[PDB]
Amino acid sequence: DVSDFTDSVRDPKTSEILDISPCSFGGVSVITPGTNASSEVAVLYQDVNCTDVSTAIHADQLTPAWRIYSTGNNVFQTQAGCLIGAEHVDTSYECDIPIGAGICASYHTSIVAYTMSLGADSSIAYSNNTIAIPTNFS
Amino acid sequence: ISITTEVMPVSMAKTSVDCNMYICGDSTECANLLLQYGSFCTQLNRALSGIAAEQDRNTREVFAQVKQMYKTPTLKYFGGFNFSQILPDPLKPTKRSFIEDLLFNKVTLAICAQKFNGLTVLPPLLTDDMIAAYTAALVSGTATAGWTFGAGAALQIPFAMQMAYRFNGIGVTQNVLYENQKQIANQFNKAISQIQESLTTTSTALGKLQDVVNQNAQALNTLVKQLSSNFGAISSVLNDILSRLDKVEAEVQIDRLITGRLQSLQTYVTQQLIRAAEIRASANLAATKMSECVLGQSKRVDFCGKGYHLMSFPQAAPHGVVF
Amino acid sequence: QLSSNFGAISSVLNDILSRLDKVEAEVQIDRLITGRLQSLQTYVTQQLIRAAEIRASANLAATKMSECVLGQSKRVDFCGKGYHLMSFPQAAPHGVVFLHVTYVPSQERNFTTAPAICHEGKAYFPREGVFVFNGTSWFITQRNFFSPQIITTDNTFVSGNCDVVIGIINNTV
Amino acid sequence: TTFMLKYDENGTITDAVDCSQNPLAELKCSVKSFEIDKGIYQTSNFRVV
Ligand SMILES: *[C@@H]1O[C@H](CO)[C@@H](O)[C@H](O)[C@H]1NC(C)=O
Ligand SMILES: *[C@@H]1O[C@H](CO)[C@@H](O)[C@H](O)[C@H]1NC(C)=O
Ligand SMILES: *[C@@H]1O[C@H](CO)[C@@H](O)[C@H](O)[C@H]1NC(C)=O
Ligand SMILES: *[C@@H]1O[C@H](CO)[C@@H](O)[C@H](O)[C@H]1NC(C)=O
Ligand SMILES: *[C@@H]1O[C@H](CO)[C@@H](O)[C@H](O)[C@H]1NC(C)=O
Ligand SMILES: *[C@@H]1O[C@H](CO)[C@@H](O)[C@H](O)[C@H]1NC(C)=O
Repeated sequence: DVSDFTDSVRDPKTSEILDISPCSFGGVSVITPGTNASSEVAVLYQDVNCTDVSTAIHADQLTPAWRIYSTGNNVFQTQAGCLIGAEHVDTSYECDIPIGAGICASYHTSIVAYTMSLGADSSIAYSNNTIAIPTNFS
Repeated sequence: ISITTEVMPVSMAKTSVDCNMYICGDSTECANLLLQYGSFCTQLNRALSGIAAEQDRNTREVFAQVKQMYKTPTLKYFGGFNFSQILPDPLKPTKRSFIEDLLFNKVTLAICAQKFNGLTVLPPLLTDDMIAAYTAALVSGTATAGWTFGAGAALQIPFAMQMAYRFNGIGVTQNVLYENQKQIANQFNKAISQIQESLTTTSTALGKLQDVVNQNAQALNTLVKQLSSNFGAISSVLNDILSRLDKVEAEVQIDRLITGRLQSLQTYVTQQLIRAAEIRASANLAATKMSECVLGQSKRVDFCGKGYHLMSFPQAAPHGVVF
Repeated sequence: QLSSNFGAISSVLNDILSRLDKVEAEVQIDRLITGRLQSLQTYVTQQLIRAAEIRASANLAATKMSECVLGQSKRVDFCGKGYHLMSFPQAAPHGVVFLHVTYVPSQERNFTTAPAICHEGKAYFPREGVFVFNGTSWFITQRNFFSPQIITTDNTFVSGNCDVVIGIINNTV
Repeated sequence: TTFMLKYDENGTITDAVDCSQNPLAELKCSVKSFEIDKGIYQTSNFRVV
């Protein structure tokens, strides 16, 4: 390829050409509610496919192999990696802990992952003959 | 009436490196020799993560200044002034505006797949849709919702009394606007059209955002290119010198490659720290312009505009803002 | 990093000089000298970069004390969050803290306005306020606080004739 | 395995943390503490052997 690595190869068994990918590596980050309110944690495998890293945990093929660990069918895809241990929700909040592209995790009521809430939805009554003037201050 | 453009970077790409996959491939002995050097991989990881967190702080400081997301009026014709081409188009699929679409096409770059390097790029916290949403609330709150904005709350001015209130702030009387409203409105619309034409059919007007992208790419290309060179060893490639070199005459050829690759990595991280400080000084300036030019009327000379400042509008751009 | 070997036999001096006495010790010491020289140079460079970031903050604090504390700023959001009024400095460990006093309007009310008034074929414009209908009369008031003042020849000025304006309202003066 | 042993002023080992039992245990051995503030902390890398 352009980086002068080995992008492909031709089998010497009189066959066609294949590709080569760098297996699957990355990083892991642990989300914690603070150790003063809970002991459960969620794990983020950065830049991976949940399907690929969910079967790998099944065949015991991870170098950081934690003895007492399991995935309770809470796998979430996001875009910043694969998230395990936090359940998806559809109720936006103020992003206690940031994750990836518009995804955040908070404790509330187990760890829950949601989408950022930019602000309060408000509307302004625009007319061409009306003005608003304050009457009090602080 | 005149309209001028100003381009400011506010952020850059977030990178991270795998200190063990870069220095060594899939070799156990190379890892063992690396542990002798102590805490160097951890320092580099922490330094790069500090920069990465800072990029998200830059963007939030510039764009997330309004605590309320005002809805687009759906009228976009206030007095005589045509505010379309700045606000989003309801029937269009994209959530951006016409001029913002022009900006996103012009600044061109240099589902999950990895590279053997060990390098990667993380995604920004705020998506392009969220950033584009913010600039719509600022524009819609400026046309409607009165000048009273920020220091207080929206106060519902008809926008024929803004320009009269903003003409009064440069040393002319209010009757100058009212008697010449049609002429002033016409010149406003023409000025925006020329901005459209210049953006659509120009070559290089966003060089500041371009320089940010090109400098980042050159730094990463150099880091990769250093992997393909020995540093006084038999060869750069491992397992090709690590096999037919006994098991103790190869421990000194590996230490040559390892020492060379640490320096290439350390040099890269040091320069990212100096570059990040330059972006931070630029993101701070753009935050002051968003507060003193958009949310107010500025009396500093040559700060916001070129002549006597009337008002300003923010438009989003890739890793930057346009006023 | 002092308790870290760099490829040498031992990470502590007096334990290579005790078990070696000649060039054999020189070859090990050179490995330690090189390693300890790099970690010391890396420390100094990172301090230079940090020192520059804190000089930029000390320059901004010096501008705030001159503009917010010794005067009254007209810049938006530079001192506080409302309409800057005053400011006080307070010392803090390796830093400073400012107490900004600002003005915040709170209530709000609806009125009907106009750009001008037609009395005798001539247009009267306001000087330093807006026209508010109230509901029973026509007054002129300041934009930041509500205080209706009866219209008069000292409040407005005559500009132009009663033709080119979008929305004049006929009223006495 | 790797352990994180706590020493008392009297000089005797009091507690310990096993840095391979839980994801949380790995976090403790990385920041060198027993209580940790809320947030997200990056830890060692992972490979699919
Ligand atoms: C303004 O508000 C304060 C406290 O809310 C109140 O005591 C005062 O009477 C108000 N003034 C007016 C004119 O309503
Ligand atoms: C405002 O500008 C847009 C952009 O070309 C145009 O389509 C529209 O007709 C204009 N509005 C009016 C009222 O002319
Ligand atoms: C994960 O892999 C499946 C099939 O292997 C594919 O359909 C999906 O798009 C992948 N997701 C990624 C790469 O994020
Ligand atoms: C003024 O009128 C608008 C439009 O109905 C309304 O939204 C607003 O609440 C009114 N103001 C007050 C103080 O009632
Ligand atoms: C406001 O709109 C009404 C509705 O047509 C119109 O009669 C009036 O003249 C407008 N006022 C101004 C100042 O344009
Ligand atoms: C340490 O020793 C002293 C006396 O030897 C004892 O009182 C104390 O409880 C021990 N543990 C401490 C101080 O944590």
